[PDB]
Amino acid sequence: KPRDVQVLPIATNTKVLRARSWSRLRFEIEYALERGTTSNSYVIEGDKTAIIDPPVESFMKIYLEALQQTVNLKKLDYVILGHFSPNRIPTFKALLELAPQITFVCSLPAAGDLRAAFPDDNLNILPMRGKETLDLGKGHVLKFLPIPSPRWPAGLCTYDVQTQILYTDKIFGAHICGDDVFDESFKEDQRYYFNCLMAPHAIHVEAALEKISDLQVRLYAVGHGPLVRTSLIALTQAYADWSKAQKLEHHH
Ligand SMILES: [Cl-]
Repeated sequence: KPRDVQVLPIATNTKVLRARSWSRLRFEIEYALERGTTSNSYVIEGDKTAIIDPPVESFMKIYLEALQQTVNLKKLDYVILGHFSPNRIPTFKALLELAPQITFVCSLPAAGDLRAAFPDDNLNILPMRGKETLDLGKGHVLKFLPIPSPRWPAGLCTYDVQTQILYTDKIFGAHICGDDVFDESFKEDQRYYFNCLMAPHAIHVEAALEKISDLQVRLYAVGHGPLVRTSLIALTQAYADWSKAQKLEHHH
């Protein structure tokens, strides 16, 4: 099948765009189960509009086409980044051209990287250190929880108090492409994902879990795979169990 974008309302004023691929994006171990992947981006429309996590260059064209069909790019206020990677730069560059008014919202360690990627541009950047919130209006107050780790110094979770959705980007996902938007049995895929991408940073995973533990969450709006709804509590417990196990191995 060809790559496409799946768009669906998920909450009040909230939609997901899942850019889908039935084959690996890279020749790397995280795709080695050969089940494809999705890259998930989100749109919250309050008084102000924010997008969360625009995908890599590979999905850029179909992403922007779908986004243009969903929102008026001249009405776009914020682009929130769950982390920073150079393979997203071309997507940011296209967004900037189409919506020159946008403000980038990121964890502090990403701010420098952004400005360097657009050196002869004057970027609007709003770094979030964890104290300040961002009000989109209509109740959509965003809380920011930086989860810096050696792998993702600018790792950031975002929580919408109105919908109780936590945007977790790399945390809690799975590399699997299917028709189902929401999470059942891709437990194997979530576990493999943890082992590929989370396990080497187990003490930081634990720190992240502690940070989010006081939140009332109805959905993990993850960066890859099905959105974690009903399996949220069980997956969170699994991440905790898998993390303490890894710590045993790490020591030897
Ligand atoms: Cl990062």
